[PDB]
Amino acid sequence: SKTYQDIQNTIKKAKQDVIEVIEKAHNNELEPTPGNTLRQTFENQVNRILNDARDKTGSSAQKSLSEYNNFKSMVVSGAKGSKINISQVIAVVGQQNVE
Amino acid sequence: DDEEETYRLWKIRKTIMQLCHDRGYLVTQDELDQTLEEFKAQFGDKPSEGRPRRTDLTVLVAHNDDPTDQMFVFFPEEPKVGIKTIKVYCQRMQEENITRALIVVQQGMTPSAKQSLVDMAPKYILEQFLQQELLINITEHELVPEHVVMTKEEVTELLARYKLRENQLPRIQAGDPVARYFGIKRGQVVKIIRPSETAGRYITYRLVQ
Amino acid sequence: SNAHIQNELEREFERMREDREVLRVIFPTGDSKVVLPCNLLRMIWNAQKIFHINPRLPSDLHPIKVVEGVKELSKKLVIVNGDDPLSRQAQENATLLFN
Amino acid sequence: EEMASDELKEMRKNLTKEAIREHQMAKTGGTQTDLFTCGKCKKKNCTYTQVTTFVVCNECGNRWKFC
Amino acid sequence: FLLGQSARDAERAKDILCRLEHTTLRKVTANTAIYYDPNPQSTVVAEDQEWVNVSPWLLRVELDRKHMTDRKLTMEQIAEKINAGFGDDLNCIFNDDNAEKLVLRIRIMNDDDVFLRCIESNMLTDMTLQGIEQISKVYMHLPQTDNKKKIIITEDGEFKALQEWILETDGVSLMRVLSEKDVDPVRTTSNDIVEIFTVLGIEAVRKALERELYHVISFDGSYVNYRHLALLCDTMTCRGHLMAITRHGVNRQDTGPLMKCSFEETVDVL
Amino acid sequence: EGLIDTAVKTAETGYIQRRLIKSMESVMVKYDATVRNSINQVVQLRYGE
Amino acid sequence: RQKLLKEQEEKRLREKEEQKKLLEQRAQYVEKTKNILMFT
Amino acid sequence: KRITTPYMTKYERARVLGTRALQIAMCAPVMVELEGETDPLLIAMKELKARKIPIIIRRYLPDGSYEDWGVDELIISD
Amino acid sequence: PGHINCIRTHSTHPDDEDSGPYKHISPGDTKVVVENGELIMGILCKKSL
Repeated sequence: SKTYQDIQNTIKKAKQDVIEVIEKAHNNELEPTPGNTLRQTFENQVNRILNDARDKTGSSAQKSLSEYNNFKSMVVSGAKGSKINISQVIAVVGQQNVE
Repeated sequence: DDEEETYRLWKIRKTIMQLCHDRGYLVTQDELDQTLEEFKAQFGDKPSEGRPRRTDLTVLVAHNDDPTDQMFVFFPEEPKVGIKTIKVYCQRMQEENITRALIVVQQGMTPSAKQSLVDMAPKYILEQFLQQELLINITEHELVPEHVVMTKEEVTELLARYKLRENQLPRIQAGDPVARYFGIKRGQVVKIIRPSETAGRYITYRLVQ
Repeated sequence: SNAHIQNELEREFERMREDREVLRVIFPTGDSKVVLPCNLLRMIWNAQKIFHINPRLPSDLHPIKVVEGVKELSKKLVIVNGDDPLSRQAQENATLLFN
Repeated sequence: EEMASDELKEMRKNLTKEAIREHQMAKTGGTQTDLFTCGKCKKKNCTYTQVTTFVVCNECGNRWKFC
Repeated sequence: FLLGQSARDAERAKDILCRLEHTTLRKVTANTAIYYDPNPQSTVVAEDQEWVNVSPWLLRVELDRKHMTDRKLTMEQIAEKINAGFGDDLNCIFNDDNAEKLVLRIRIMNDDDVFLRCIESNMLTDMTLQGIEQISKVYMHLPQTDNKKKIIITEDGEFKALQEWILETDGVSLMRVLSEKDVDPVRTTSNDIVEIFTVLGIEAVRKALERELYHVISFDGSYVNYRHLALLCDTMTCRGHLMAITRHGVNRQDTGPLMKCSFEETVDVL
Repeated sequence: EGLIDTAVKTAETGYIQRRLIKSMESVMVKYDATVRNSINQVVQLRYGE
Repeated sequence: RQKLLKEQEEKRLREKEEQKKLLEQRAQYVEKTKNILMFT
Repeated sequence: KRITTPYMTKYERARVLGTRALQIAMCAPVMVELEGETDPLLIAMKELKARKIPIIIRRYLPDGSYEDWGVDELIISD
Repeated sequence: PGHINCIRTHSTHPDDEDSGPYKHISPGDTKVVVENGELIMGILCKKSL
């Protein structure tokens, strides 16, 4: 019940950051990153922000589990699963990229 | 260009000297790794209608053990070398007992010239090298291993050891840049030495055909 | 007292330095992880655990014994059979990294 | 270029610097830390990435992963 | 891989990158307008550049400044190239490097209306002001892993990997790249199989194929014994030429008619 | 997207494997401790060097 | 110590061999520059 | 002047065991005392362990020559 | 079976443990150590089985 608060805070922070990035791009402040155009660097920054938010949420979820949890036991044993699965189930799924 | 042309000529000369040293012809340690400053001080550093003009920087070098065997390194000025130039070169070479040589052509020679080159093969061996291919020495590249041209005695010894017919050995065409660099012809095996990660060193053989 | 042992050990160290130079010129970028047939560390550990070496007491194993044993094992392990000079050269080249 | 005015020279220098910077490539992202010892260089500087945690050497550049 | 001091500082590497990158008029030109100016001194447009220097038509090919500075060019070499490429048939009156507009003036001296259109088109499409063909654009990225960092044995003994600038092109030339100065002619591979066979040699092709295969097979974290990779590489480089694994490379070998029909082309080989 | 990727992989990898197997189906290590093929052409003086 | 000294003098012998090779190569260069001259 | 390996490869061992088992199944004399078993394959394995199989292997070389090795001559792997 | 000897690391093995103290005595029961075919330390996982 506290991990939910942390996850919501992180998601809101990520949303605010991406909105600020969009505003900067609209008002012509985000300079093009070397080797990429303006749209390319904008998309790269957005994706990096989203991935950082997802990783933070997953780490917060993982650190909030109990030794008696079964997902964590099966992941640490490596029999079937992974940390990303727990992150998607509890914290947040993530970006649905295509191509 | 002036400076760039001089740099290209110097690099070509260094590559030719390294090639001759690799084949076995005795060469100075000085000219083998001479810098460009002495090259300027020697010729004149004015290739654009000046002293360092082609056909004058040619070098004749004799073999290590066979001082009677030499080879010229010409530099025809004609961008598209014809047949008259090679004809006069061969005619002037006929005075000496020399047989081998090396032609440095600006651009790719006309097909009519290759026929004449191969025609005089049994009597006067001569090959060609585009200047674009002489600006770099491939044998020093990381991918290219260390080649060693073998003698007939050891080739026969090898064939007899494994009881394997020379036809069964790997093949390597004469068009291979390494093959032309070492001057190997048909019916001749070349030793290869590659750094083996699973066995330290591994030596294989390849017959030219 | 014996100087022959000292000379033999010096020769062994010189050969070790030569092998190190060969490895450096053959394995660039310093990659220690290599694949070889016999895991010598595991064998040594098994010998220690069987014979009860107890690595605290002074052991009874002269260096000359080790040198001669290694030289003989370097001879016994053959890949290119034959006393021919080419055969010996190939045997040395093949069984080089393992030695 | 040398005969150009001060303002023109400054503008040319700024354009050249901007072009040089833009020609570069963005460095690979990651969480840099000194808790992992790289086996290819013996240094501690490196960067990790969780996805299995990929290890990227900072100085030596040893690439590995931990499960 | 840069060889000279440029490997360390990016200032002396940008020029190398530019000279290895294909630049044409289209990349540096911004506007191109043809005018039928009768008298050269009349100058229908307001430009005080022709009277100082001194056919009833000309081309005003004004160039961009930002791109020209990015590639670090000068109008002198541009004029020299545009005059030598088309013989002593035109007269390009370049402009000084002090004015704001980078205007030019191309005139022809000795059906004639479309000649200027044709020449401007065929020069704008391809002129090779500074660079080589094939190579479209070049990147400039630092090595983050040991697979591209420079390694030198230090006097103390430790390898001490060094971080040096390296380029990443988008084409295949190799031959014309290695000849360029400030370029290590020992570590600059090509990432292509057929190209190396016409530059280095068959053994180099074998090594390059081995390295590429190991790279593409070890990218997902998997591991394959090197023996299998070596065996595949040797089999593809046994007859000197790069025999293709397809029906067009294995059926050419003198294996036997009963073995060729099994893979493919049954009735043809029979 | 994932399902389509799996379907195309399941169709392409089979052909890739078939071509790889039909090019080295006769290679073997003879009793002369050397790797050759059906034409007795030596490919490696020692298996895996 | 004596073995070190004899190794050093053997290196000196190899240095003298390098000297003789250099002098021989110069003595043939004096003759070969004549051909390089008459060629043009 | 035999140069082939002095060890028995797995292929040869398997083929020899199978052939000896087939021969035993066809009412052939054994080369070891039977402790009370009947499976011909087990008898063949026991004979191989006892090094009494009357078979000699002819390893053909790539050149064309061959070498005759006896089961009781070379070392067995398993 | 037998007298096996091998060393393996557990999935949840903190990297900052070998350098500091408690190397041969791990609070988290990691650093698998087998001697004479007897499990001594560590928790078995896919890394060891």
